Amino acid sequence: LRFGEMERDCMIAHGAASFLKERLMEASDAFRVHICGICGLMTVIAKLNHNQFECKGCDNKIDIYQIHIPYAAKLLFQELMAMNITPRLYTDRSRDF
Amino acid sequence: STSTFQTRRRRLKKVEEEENAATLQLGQEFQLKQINHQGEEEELIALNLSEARLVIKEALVERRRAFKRSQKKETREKELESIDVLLEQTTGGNNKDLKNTMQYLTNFSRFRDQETVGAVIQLLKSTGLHPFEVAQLGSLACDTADEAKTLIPSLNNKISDDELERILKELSNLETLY
Amino acid sequence: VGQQYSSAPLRTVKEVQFGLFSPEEVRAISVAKIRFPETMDEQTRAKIGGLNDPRLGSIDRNLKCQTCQEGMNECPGHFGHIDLAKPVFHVGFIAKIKKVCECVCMHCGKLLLDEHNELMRQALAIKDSKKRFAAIWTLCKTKMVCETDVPSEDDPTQLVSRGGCGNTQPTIRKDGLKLVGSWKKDRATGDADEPELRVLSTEEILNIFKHISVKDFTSLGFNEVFSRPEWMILTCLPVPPPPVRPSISFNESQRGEDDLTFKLADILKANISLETLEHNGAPHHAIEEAESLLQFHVATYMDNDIAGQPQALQKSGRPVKSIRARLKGKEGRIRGNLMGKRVDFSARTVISGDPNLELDQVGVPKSIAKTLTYPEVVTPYNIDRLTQLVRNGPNEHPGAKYVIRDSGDRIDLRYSKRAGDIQLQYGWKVERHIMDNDPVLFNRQPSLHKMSMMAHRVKVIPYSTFRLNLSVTSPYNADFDGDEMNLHVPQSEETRAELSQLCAVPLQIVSPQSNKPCMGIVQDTLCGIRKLTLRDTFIELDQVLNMLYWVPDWDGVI
Amino acid sequence: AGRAALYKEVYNVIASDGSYVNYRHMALLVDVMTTQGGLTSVTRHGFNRSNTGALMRCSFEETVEILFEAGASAELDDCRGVSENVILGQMAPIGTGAFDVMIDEESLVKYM
Amino acid sequence: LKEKAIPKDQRATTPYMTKYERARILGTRALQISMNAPVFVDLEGETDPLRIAMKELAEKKIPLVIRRYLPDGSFEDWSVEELIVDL
Amino acid sequence: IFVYQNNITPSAMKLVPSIPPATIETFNEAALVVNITHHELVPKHIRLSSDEKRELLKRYRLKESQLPRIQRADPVALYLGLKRGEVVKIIRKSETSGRYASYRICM
Amino acid sequence: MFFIKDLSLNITLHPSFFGPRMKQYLKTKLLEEVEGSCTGKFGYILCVLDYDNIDIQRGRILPTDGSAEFNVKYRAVVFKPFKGEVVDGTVVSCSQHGFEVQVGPMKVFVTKHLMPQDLTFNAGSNPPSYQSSEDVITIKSRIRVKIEGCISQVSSIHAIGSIKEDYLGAI
Amino acid sequence: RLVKALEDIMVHYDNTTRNSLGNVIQFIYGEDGMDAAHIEKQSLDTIGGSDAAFEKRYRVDLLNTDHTLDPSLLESGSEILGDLKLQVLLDEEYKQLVKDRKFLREVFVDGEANWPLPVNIRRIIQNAQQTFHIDHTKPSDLTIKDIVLGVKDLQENLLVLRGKNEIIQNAQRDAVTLFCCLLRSRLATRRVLQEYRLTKQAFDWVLSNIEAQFLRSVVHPGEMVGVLAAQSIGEPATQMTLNTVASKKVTSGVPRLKEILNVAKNMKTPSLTVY
DNA sequence: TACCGATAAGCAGACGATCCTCTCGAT
DNA sequence: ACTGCTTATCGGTA
RNA sequence: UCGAGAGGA
Ligand SMILES: [Mg+2]
Ligand SMILES: [Mg+2]
Ligand SMILES: [Zn+2]
Ligand SMILES: [Zn+2]
Ligand SMILES: [Zn+2]
Repeated sequence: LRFGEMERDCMIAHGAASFLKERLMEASDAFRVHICGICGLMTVIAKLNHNQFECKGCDNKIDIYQIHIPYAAKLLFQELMAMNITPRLYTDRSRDF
Repeated sequence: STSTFQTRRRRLKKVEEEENAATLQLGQEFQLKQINHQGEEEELIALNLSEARLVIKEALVERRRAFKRSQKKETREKELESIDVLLEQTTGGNNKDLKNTMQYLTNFSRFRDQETVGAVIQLLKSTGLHPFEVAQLGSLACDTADEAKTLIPSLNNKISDDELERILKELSNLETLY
Repeated sequence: VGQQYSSAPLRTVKEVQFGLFSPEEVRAISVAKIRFPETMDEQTRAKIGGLNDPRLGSIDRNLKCQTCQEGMNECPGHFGHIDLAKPVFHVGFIAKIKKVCECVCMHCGKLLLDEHNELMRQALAIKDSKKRFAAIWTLCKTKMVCETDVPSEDDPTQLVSRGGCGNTQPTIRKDGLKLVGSWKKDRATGDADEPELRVLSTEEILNIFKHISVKDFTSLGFNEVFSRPEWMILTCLPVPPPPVRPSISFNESQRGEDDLTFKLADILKANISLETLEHNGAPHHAIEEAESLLQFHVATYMDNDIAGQPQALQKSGRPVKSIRARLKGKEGRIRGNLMGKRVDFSARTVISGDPNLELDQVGVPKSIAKTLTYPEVVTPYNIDRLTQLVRNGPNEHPGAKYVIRDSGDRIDLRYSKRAGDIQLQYGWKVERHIMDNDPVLFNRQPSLHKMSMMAHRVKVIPYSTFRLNLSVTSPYNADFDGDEMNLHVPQSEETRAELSQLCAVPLQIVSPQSNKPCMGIVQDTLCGIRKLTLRDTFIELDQVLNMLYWVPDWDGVI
Repeated sequence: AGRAALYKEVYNVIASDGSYVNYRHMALLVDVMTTQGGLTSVTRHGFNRSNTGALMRCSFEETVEILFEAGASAELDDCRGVSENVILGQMAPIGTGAFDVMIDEESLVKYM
Repeated sequence: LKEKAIPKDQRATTPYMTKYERARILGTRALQISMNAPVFVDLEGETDPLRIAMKELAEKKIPLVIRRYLPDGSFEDWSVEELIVDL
Repeated sequence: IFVYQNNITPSAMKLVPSIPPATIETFNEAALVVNITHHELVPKHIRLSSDEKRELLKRYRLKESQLPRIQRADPVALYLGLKRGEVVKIIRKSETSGRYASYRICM
Repeated sequence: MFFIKDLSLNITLHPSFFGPRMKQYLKTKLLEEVEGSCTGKFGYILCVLDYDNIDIQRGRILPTDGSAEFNVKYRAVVFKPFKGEVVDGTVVSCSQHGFEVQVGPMKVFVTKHLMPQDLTFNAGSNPPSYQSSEDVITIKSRIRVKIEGCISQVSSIHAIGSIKEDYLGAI
Repeated sequence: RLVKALEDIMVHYDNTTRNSLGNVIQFIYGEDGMDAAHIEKQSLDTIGGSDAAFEKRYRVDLLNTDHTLDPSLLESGSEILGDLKLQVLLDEEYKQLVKDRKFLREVFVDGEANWPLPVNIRRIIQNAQQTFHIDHTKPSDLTIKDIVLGVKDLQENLLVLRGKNEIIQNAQRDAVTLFCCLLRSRLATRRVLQEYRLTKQAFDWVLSNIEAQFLRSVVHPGEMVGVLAAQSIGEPATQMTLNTVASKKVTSGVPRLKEILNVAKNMKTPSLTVY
């Protein structure tokens, strides 16, 4: 059953952040991807058995992190990548604000 | 997954810097003037083979004191065997690297007794040289000024040939007995 | 999780940086050559090392994927690269490219207006991004020719040098996918009085854009490392792996490829024509007649519903899906998959009213309670409960469908040889059926305000229908005239608490919208309270005691 | 005086049929529309053309258009908004998520 | 920038526990108790972890601290004991 | 301050930005006939000095931009003749609070 | 060479270990992983200095799961070698190709061409030897080597050092 | 459009209404900082009525034979008569009450007294009369210094913003104003004894109960507010039957909202009002 | 007369209740 | 379904 | 699964 926009908006209003996160992830999409700390792109070749985690073009096997994002967001970022747009997923703070 | 201490800034790919060499072109982490857990700008802590030996021994002796606190509620060859026992108490047998390190450190230590090493560090960490050069001079036994300048090429013009010999001759007197 | 443990650390995404792909990095990032435009078969079977799985995203049942294997559900796919025979513009940055062309002057690649102009200094004053460029465009738009010497009143009378070659920049317009320039000159020399017309190819534009100074990026709202104006012209295009454009399983032996798979092949087809046309005997106006087509394919691939004139049909005489149209607003990726999505642990049925139900209570039909599950972790507080439940299986009322071990394994009690057994160790998860007093979210569309989405206490009742208290009719604005309603079962102890501590029906009694309450006594209850509350009627002892007994919290005093 | 007139006009419609919506609600919207300098339209080119993060504005009308301008003008979404967190499938800093909760060793031993 | 925060002295935030704090503290403690965490309050034959989580708040034996973030990034660390439960 | 009766030619408005720090302003007869500030709806606008402004941004933990904004050509802004950076404290009758203090920085 | 590095480590802890003996368990979990571990970035993490006063501060209990993310600020001894660093260790392995020298936890290999021409290998000797005159390199024999190059490899740094230069060779 | 415009908007831990970015929309939510549900439409007795009845019901004059409190109301009613020290405080009381009348009339021009405010004082005194079973026969245990000081001491503890500096302290005083204006209206020394008849026990309880209900009435940092508002205005918009003497034909209903939100160079009915 | 802003005469790119349920036809 | 944004003719400034 | 058409509070 679809938990649309109106459904999301209502849950925001309530303030129930964990339920809204659970319904959008655990109850649906939810995908684990390894991203390059250097770039921010899903260009990491994640070998779980051999541990050859290195991202081709970056040479690093160290600055790599796993992330929990909706599979549709993964597909969104890849669709943007396929359109010469870079949605560099950065795990580090750099502007304070 | 222990990558920390001196982190940032990484702005896309980067050149990688330069190859790690004895021209004091040390790792992008081992800067002459680094940071601290408190926050202050602390100078690089480089230990010689004599310092490092009495540093791990100190930490491990003080480790067993604290490890047995929770349980409630000095001769050449004899140093080898005593440390071997301590390593089995304080740490698990899995840490084979520390066992290889301690065995090496105690057999290659230029200064055994704490008292002498204190004076070695007061003599070296005053010369106005890079901490790595100090850690190398106190580790490697040198008779000639040229011997030191060849083994530690970071020196050359950094120190006077005659003045370096004064230090090298002083170390020979400071030398412990095995 | 995307299944299985990883020695890599999990971290929250703090910020997302945007930019443009450098054709240099796309070539580095790539794992595929993409020489062949054929999808499946060697030609034999299992997809050739050209288009689809050369060293990227796997296909049906095989894990393969660039030695890393992992399998479909874990394989995020791995981008490839297609080297474009001749550089081409990116649909999105068409007007932007034209506006930068009208800004920075050609033949030298330097700004039309410099710091010497008082208005340029006033324009460069804002440290914005696009609003700075808005002023930079309008100023550089006119003043047609490039300069060398310009200041006369900040310096005595003589003008001092600041720029390069003073060539005339032309007026640029859009002839569909391409842009053309109109040079002036004509002052008592050549072309009488009519202007000179030239076709401005990407190759020309790209060279001028490559010679654009580092400080000319920052003035025009461009990045030194993320958005270089050159990257607006594609020289190398990234090829998305199969999770983006899935092949689909059409029986044992067939195909059924994605629209994007056919479109990428259509680009390769047009690229391979030019690949040979440029190499072999070049017939001048024959390369352009196929270059404008490669420009067209690479354009409709990203945006098919393009401005006024062009249109692409896939055959049959119906168009092709574009990446822009794929993630376009209103039930398309952004609005249809991310801001709202279909969810597991949910139910829907026709709703009915009840006087014997509690305000915050909900009537759940058995055929819903038996179908929906809550993962209850094994602790000393339950065990015997969860054990008795496991024994009831997926058919009895308390029951349970699956049992999760210490390791990642589901025990489907419907099947399983150990179904009757199971010792039930601690920390294990038990996917038990919804029981009474279980806090569950209830909702009625359109969900217009804070409520109409309230946490309800479960009461498992017979008959396939959602039972509700009549007094909570108003927040949902729902009559029982064939009205259907949704339900959502929380899977965590935290998310189920987030409902019982904030979203509870009794908690949401007073409306913060109007400052008054949102629930009241309606219909029979309201009609009857008038007929009851009056001096006229009194109730005798026989009916008076039943009246008193019906009140659940009665003091027992007559 | 423009916001005072805006509120009067906004309220007068709520007052026109079926009273009423609490001051705070309209006073919020009115202040949103005016605490910008002038009047801010509740449209695709009104409020949506703001200083806000790319992913937040892309979720309302101008999508691929905003995503392209985000890449072209090298925008950096701060990930402080509701919409960006929903897209990232992370706990939004809304109500329950507006703070972090830790465990204290000093406290833990104290209670035993 | 360089290690912010506000001391446990001089704090402009409400001494009372926000309804969102209660919901999170109760929810998380219940989740932890559900995930076999050691219980600090003397159990009264409670089978439900949220009933226990609520009991944990009554005696104020929860070892949880709330990092209330200010819009500028600076934070005030409030221990569940300090926070008064009116609501 | 300079008061005109009809129209100042844009050329007589070109030498106006010259001569700092002297602030020269233009006002039409018809614009000044009736006082705009005296109107029922318009609240009290109070200018704040560099000493006053710095205290507001420090205590309210604001970073200049985050503060609500006021137009430079605004009738009340030209009435107090303030420049970019100057903040005004707006005191208005509140039908819920009694009175509410607002803040607006000039553009 | 042996450096003192005051680096940290993030450790995620399960809610079942939220008992009074947590600090002791978290301090142990730090030694369990970090102590003995070797990385290209920092080198061989030999010994975590001072068991007392290890900063544990506060561990944020994660969003949807009850686990706590504790950042463990510590200080330890590291063995990170360099290409040009002169180190004297003990020969362990010896064959026709060359000999491996155990310098601390790291093994440094010396090729037949990286040592003097006027040396040569002697197979007809137990243990295998490298003779010349009165200088013989066997199963023990302490030597001084100049690291010509460094190799990262897994969680164990290795090196290809030389002994054919002035003031080097056997010691 | 409303809900998307006000997503980011939320009440912060510094009692301010900001958004995602961090820009201030409101310095105090709804200018008073009260959780909309804890509010009831209460009538201000100071603004409404004649100047004669206002002086009659609120003015206490110990230096008068007819305008003083009868010793049947106060325990120390005869020994309070003609006191210079105590009448100074009762002059101080009435001078703030006369300022309240002038200030309230400035805000609420049309004269309307019934305004939505927190803490139902109307019920809190009703509750006290039953909770303590107070009789009209016997006089109060309270003194003038107990009432007037106790009311002003309560006003100090009615916190919205926690301060230290001039701005937050003035923001706190501004945030209350209207509420403590009603508090002076209802807890006036004369009204306390003439109408309510409260003892020292019941009065000290009511002061604590008002304090408690007020601190409960404050906004919770985390309240969505924006989404709440957006849904709260968009919700009645759905049930707008009539889409437009007053004039004959103006623009109201759903199509007016179109104009107000679009912003808005449309004619339709641009009819202005001249006084 | 070399310039400089006026008010038109034109064109364009993206939108418009939330959920739900069913049936028929390929090129 | 709305009010907008991008561009041809034209009086007057010095 | 795509596209049309139908149907509901
Ligand atoms: Mg941004
Ligand atoms: Mg209906
Ligand atoms: Zn990378
Ligand atoms: Zn893969
Ligand atoms: Zn030029």
